[PDB]
Amino acid sequence: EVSSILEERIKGVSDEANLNETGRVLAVGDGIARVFGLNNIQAEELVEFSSGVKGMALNLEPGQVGIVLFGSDRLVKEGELVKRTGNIVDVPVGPGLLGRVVDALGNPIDGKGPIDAAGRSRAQVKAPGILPRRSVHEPVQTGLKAVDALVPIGRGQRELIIGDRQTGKTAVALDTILNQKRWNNGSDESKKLYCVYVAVGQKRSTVAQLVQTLEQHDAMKYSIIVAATASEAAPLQYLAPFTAASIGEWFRDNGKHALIVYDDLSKQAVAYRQLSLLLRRPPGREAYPGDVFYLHSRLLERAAKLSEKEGSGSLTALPVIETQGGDVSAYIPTNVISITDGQIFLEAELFYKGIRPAINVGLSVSRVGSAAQVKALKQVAGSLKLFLAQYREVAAFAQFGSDLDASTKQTLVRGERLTQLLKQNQYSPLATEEQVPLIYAGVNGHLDGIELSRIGEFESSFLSYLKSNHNELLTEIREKGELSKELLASLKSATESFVAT
Amino acid sequence: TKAQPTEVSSILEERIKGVSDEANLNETGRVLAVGDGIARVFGLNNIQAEELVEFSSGVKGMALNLEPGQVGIVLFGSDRLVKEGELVKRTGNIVDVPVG
Amino acid sequence: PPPVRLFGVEGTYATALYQAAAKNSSIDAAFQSLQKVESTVKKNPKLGHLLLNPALSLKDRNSVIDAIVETHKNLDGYVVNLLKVLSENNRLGCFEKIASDFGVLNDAHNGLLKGTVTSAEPLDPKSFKRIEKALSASKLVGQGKSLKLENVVKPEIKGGLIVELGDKTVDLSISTKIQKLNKVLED
Amino acid sequence: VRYEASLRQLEQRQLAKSVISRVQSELGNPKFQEKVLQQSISEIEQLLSK
Amino acid sequence: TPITGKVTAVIGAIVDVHFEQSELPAILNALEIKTPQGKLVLEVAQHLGENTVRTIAMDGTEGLVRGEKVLDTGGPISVPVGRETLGRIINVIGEPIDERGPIKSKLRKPIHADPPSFAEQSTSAEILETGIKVVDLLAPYARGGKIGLFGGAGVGKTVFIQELINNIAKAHGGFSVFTGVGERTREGNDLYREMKETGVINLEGESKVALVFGQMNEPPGARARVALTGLTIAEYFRDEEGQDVLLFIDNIFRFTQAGSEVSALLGRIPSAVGYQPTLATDMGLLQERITTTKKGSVTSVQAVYVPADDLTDPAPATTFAHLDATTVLSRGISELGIYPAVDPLDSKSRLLDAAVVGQEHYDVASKVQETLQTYKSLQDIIAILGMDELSEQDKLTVERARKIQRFLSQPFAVAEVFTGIPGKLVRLKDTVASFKAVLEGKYDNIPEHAFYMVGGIEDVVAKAEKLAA
Amino acid sequence: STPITGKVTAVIGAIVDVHFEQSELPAILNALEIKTPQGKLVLEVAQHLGENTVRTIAMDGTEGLVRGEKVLDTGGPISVPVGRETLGRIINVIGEPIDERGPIKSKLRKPIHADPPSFAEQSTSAEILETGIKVVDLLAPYARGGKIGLFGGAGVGKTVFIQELINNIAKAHGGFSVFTGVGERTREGNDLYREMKETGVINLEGESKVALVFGQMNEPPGARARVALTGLTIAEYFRDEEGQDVLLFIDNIFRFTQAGSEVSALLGRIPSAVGYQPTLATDMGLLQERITTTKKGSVTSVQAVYVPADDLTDPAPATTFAHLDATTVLSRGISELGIYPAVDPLDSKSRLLDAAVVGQEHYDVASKVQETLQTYKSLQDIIAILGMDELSEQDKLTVERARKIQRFLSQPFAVAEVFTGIPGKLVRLKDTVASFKAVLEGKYDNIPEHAFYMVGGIEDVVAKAEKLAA
Repeated sequence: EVSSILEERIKGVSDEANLNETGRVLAVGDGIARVFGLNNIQAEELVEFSSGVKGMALNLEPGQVGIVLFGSDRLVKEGELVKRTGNIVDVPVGPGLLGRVVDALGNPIDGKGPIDAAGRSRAQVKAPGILPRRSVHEPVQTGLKAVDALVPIGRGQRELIIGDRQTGKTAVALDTILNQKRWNNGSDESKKLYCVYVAVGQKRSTVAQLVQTLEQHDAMKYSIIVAATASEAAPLQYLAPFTAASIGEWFRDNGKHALIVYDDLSKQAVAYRQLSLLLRRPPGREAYPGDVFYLHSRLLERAAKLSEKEGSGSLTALPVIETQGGDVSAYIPTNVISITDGQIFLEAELFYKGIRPAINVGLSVSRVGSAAQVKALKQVAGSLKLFLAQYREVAAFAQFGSDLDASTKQTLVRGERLTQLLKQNQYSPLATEEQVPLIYAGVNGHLDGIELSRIGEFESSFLSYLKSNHNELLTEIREKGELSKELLASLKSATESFVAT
Repeated sequence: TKAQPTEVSSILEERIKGVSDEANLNETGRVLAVGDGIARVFGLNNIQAEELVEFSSGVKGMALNLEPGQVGIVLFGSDRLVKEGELVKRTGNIVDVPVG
Repeated sequence: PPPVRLFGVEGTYATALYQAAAKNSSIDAAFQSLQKVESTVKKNPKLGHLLLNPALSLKDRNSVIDAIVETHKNLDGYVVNLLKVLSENNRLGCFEKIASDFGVLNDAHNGLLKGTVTSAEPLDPKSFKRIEKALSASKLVGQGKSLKLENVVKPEIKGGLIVELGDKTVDLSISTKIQKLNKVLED
Repeated sequence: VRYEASLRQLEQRQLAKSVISRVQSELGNPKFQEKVLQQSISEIEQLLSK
Repeated sequence: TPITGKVTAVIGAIVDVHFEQSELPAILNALEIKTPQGKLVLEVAQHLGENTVRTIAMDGTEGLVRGEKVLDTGGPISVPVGRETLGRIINVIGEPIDERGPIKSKLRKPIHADPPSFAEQSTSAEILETGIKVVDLLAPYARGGKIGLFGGAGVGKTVFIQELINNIAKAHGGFSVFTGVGERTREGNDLYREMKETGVINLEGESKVALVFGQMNEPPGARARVALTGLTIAEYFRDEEGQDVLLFIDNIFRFTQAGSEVSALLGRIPSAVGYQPTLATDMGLLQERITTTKKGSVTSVQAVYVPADDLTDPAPATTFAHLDATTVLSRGISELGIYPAVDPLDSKSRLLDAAVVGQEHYDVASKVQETLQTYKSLQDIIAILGMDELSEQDKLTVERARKIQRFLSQPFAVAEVFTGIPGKLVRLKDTVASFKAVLEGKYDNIPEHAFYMVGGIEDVVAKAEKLAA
Repeated sequence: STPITGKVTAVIGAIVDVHFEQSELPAILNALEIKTPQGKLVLEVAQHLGENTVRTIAMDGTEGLVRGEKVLDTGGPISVPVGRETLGRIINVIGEPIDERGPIKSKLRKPIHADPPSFAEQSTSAEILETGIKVVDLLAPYARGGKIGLFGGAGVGKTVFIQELINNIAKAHGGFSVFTGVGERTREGNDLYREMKETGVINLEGESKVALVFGQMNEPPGARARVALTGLTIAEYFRDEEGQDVLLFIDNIFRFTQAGSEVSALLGRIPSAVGYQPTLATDMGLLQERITTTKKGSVTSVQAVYVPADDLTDPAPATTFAHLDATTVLSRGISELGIYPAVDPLDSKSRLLDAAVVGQEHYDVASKVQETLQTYKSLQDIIAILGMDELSEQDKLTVERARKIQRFLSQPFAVAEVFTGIPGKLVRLKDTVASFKAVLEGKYDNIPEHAFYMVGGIEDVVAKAEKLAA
């Protein structure tokens, strides 16, 4: 049946090899083989061991070239011949990766048939130069109002999501992907971000739940899922971000805008550690090899807003680093912090406090600032930063519980309401056009009066009210994207009208 | 195997060729390898510990490690000037400075 | 300069021996005499096996060396200096190792290509000859180095043949083809 | 549909064990000799073409 | 395959063999050295070349004489599986150490088995309620899930698992696997006796449970492959029988730990804290061989001995990554005398969601979390200055939280001996109600001691009356 | 001479070992070029290991290298091009213009390595640079030809602070400047390129009173290390040969430390404390010692430093901390207070701050500021628990002045007419001394705190008070 055609194809692979390089396995163990021979051998080359195991080669020694297996060594055995592929590692890159889960070598692991690939590319590709880069000017809205307001995301920016282990850690990122449904569904290609979610070190069940969640929100019709589950080889895990990067570059190259989530790089470091220490490389600082910074930096620098001569291309990156015990002085967290252009610190205490999404606003920065913040949203959230900063100071004093003066309690009362305003339901991002009103209300102090308990009720109702009456106004906020005097007045009136409900 | 100046093929080659050390490696030494400002010299069997030894790069050094078959001079000068095989005359005076 | 460095540990010793005997001019003589003393070391079974393993002194080692040069008064003087080196480095456990390596350097100097045609069973002499012809015909033979064809029996390599020489092999074994067929027919 | 797809996989693994049976048959025969001659002469043609 | 060898080295329990023939077993093949101690089973782990493999030895290596004859058993060790396993305690080798003689073997399967594919995955969504209030309230379990426990081992950790066995596994019925890596032999004997008593093992009849036990006296190397053996037994149920199973693992720290011991001897450059570099891979492989495929759903319970109770330690840390739910149990909460000692601000499940257990449950949980977090927040202030110097509003919160803390203790029937209080299991529906009331301060008017070491809300009301007398 | 052919023996990492031909010795700190399908890979000879086998560090990617392959020897250190033609182009580490303004028309080339000037050559005059930034001017004035040091957090407007300095001081300065970026992001790079084209300090068709050496983090760690050395040699040419004054800038020098630490590990040296290179002190020393005001010229370096996790006790900032003349700390707290500059006022120390040097009046005014602020901080804890009501009447007035002074430090930056959109301010040194004097005297104790926030001079404090009053 299908079997007869498959057998025909199999019969159809013949033709002798001339094996211009051979070498005999000898020291093999720990999944890290070392072969003697291979006089010709490119660095980073892919070598097919004769046992159907393929392994890239990362150490060239004047004795034994150290070829890291991509398979298990239970299929390898001593004295095998290895035949050099003659191609440095490469992946199929194409449009067909949209709606596909693929493993590192680009085999569909969701088995939705062979990847429709428009090219192949190479794992290492040098980062966009100074000359082919133009300054960021394109917002990216995550639909998390706190994120948009405090640490605005643009295109070509790298912003590090950092914080304690799996505090819905994946979910913080997933929300961004979900809000990109609004533009993505839309036919504006200048607002189309094709989204690539890279999952390294996670178990197959976790990944499967995620892809299912993405299918539930029917967002998988724009997602590419690059996965390297924890079963899969440490070399494949090490190679996994770099082959994700190339997949992204095909979009970037096409000029199409895209966003790549690299969750979690922390497991890449563990992988590189394993790899290096069984390549017998001298142990690095904190046992992570000392060239991890170079590894991570080269990966991260390949997301950029390419110049207008380069068709305004832009791969955007969001790295995700798990901090083990929240240790921000650990070598791997320190290295990443430097590389990136933002910090999106997530704090466990605030999570428990019920501020979900949980963001310690003091440990969160966007060094690429409000050049990528929506112009309207910049106006409304203008003093939101000041208010929150005042709230933090005030809150510290308030702990001592000394009889606070009215000025301190103006701040305190305002601040409490703001915190409740920020909160949002996980797996349910909100439209930015309808986040601008909520911030206007808060900043123009209308909510400061409104009792803390019923802020949540008020928020829901306010949206309903604006949907009812000021839906002309909402349309304008979307359409004109800057609040003019007329819009500011309309909005002011609307909010005032809704003060008493 | 074990680090010996017989690892050094040129030293070894003289030994196979039946050429002897002959007070040029008892006096006087010749650098085997220089890395990290730590020339490791084969020779200098008459060297006193911590003694000042002068290279032919004009560099002066002292010899903190006296090891069997290698004398680990530490350069008082820049690494750049020193190079392998260099004659290293033995100044023969342990570190001394004018006092008065 | 040797005819391509090979072997680090022990092979710096071999290299030295080679280049030193290149300056002696007579490398073949050295090798032949070394071969002869090495052979009589192997054909000395009491302590020529049981004192190939260091456990005795430098001075005692020297006296073993002295017994060795009584065993043959033909050993050149460079390989007698090699005896000195090995005694001084007190490494006798790499004497035959060095001998083998010197053989590799020597026959590289002589220029003889090496090869093996591992198969599942010993091949026909017509096959041997045809392969010898083929290999000489092929550009692999530089006309300056003349193959060794060593049949190896390896039933584990189920059927077919694999020709090996240089860093170039052609593996048309049956085992590999079955392996690939099966593997792709598990896909 | 679910059992139908399963049945195709089941057919393929069943037919796989028949490949193993066939492998034992080939390596038993003096096809074991005759195809070695074929491989031998093929290497003669190939390596001579180098 | 009969491949003679000699024992070149015996460096710890990591013997090295030197085969004299040029046929060389592959990595993860198994060898038997026959001795007057019977066979010793070793497993090839490196090929070091020159026809010298280096093999992990899964049995004790005392008395070995160098050069001793080895024979290669070939391939991974094949345990015997079936339903005939049920009603056996089996050693790492597969020996019937419960001495019910030879196990009737059907299929004997290799210890190493590749983890099922991404395609084979099937995601759970089941609610599995344990009737343990703290579990139910804070982090509901699910059938097929991977459940996790952290803290001091058998300091109450073992007891917790025993409570889980007592509740879940009779209700579940069907096949269940207990695999105990490096457990205290006496505790294992207690379990064996107890299981036989509760008929789950009925040796006269049939047993719907099977047991694998690896004592902590067993050599480190033996302990490393106790786990892999158990997983094979589970796979036979998961796959071949295709009936939902259960699995218990205690401790999976012992799995990691065992690896770290052998790692050093094997010759690996030690990674941080001293853990094996292959820590990530080994844990990964193991934890993906425990999963719910479309073939079957295996609820697993994993017990992590956290060393020095430092979660920041890399071995516990990487364990936290592979679990689906965790309920970290803290020594501090143990000192507070709350048994179960689950830390309530350090528990998570992906099953705690306002969809999965509905908005009402989620709302109830939200308030508990907020209240307790406040209470934790004010711990500094409480110590430095009295509670009377806290705000009045806060004092209500503090009083409520103190009550919640006391309320959370649920006497356990397995711990009935230790507590001296008859255990009580409270319904999931009941739990939500009970906490809801307390959160609304309905029954907040009666002492903290009333809430202390007693079950459900109704029981508290009654216990107030008991105290009132 | 006759190009020493080398065959690679080991591609390990950045470390690539070459086996140069016997009987023809290469030399320490030479430069090897390996012809590659993309450019010439440059390997810097860093050890000799014997048998004419050197161990060299790569300055370009090592991917695809084939073990053994001809390696030409170009000898001596990597020789960059220097000239007045070097002004007006971005030049990568291996000395090639990466802005593609065509090949620089070299006059001279010079080696990357050079010897620090001798004690005799070094003679340094104390002169006072004017920053214009009020906090800097009063509380830690900068000094001409100095070795100014911007110790601070990660990109906490670190780039911005430097940018303000370039905007004010560089444009003002008659000397040349060299902007050298060690391991910095290409977003930051592209912004700098665009911005310095915009500020016209680079006029592509016009003249350029600055040169650029952009070394970015997407370069191998080895290449990252020798970005500093390259930039310095351009400065040496300016200082010496062109005989002009300079105003060097390097960014961020923790990247220089970090880079060296990594290739130290690769060089096989046993890691030193907190994993830093055991040669850290001397390497830092070579960079700093090379930068000096000789008789020949004067170079005013401003070097950014990133203090990992704001722990200055970490050895890498601490080693640098000694070596730089005029320290400035930019602290997280002050940034968080919403005070931009983020300069920590009680943690800013400058060599020239001595009473005679800055003049007695300047000294006295600044001394009063220091005491007032330090008092405010000591009392801050007391205010925290006890409240402000339990403090002395004198103390309460001091606290009120301190809050006013705290926001009097605030000045909006010219380069934050993008960041905050508030017009920048350059306040004359004398004017700042006078204006601060008034405040201290309390001749503006009738002014509210927010009327000191982001003002300029005295005129501005009054004007913003009048504005706020309405």
